[PDB]
Amino acid sequence: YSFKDTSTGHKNKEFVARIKSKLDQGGVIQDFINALDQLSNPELLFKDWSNDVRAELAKTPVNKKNIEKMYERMYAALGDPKAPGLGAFRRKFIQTFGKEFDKHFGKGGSKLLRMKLSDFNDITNMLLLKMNKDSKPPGNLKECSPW
Repeated sequence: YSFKDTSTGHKNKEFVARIKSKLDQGGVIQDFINALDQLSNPELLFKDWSNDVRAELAKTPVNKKNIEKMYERMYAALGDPKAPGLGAFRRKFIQTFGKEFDKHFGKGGSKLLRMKLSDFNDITNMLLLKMNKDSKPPGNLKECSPW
């Protein structure tokens, strides 16, 4: 959405909103979506948002809003207890990246300050290696994917 505030923009916004409401009653579509998301992609999603953060870190510190919007992705993906989807290897990865995340990459979420230098690729790489090795294929039983 890019709905500017002008009256045309506002009425358009309302029309789109009523569409968004009306369709997907029950949101079972959103449920299917979210489910196959979290249980679909391997942790290399970490690599994905990591080099996205890498690109975005070259920007000025006023990019902290985008930095938070990129943190919230992985946070809702992993850190939140009883996260939506409740993945199997997702649970394994968040269990393997609890206090380890707090120590290095998030500081509980308070890592948002240190946007000046971009060396964190080192932490990314050391994580990504050890998760690449001894990695697990998603379970042949889609019971690996609970929903």
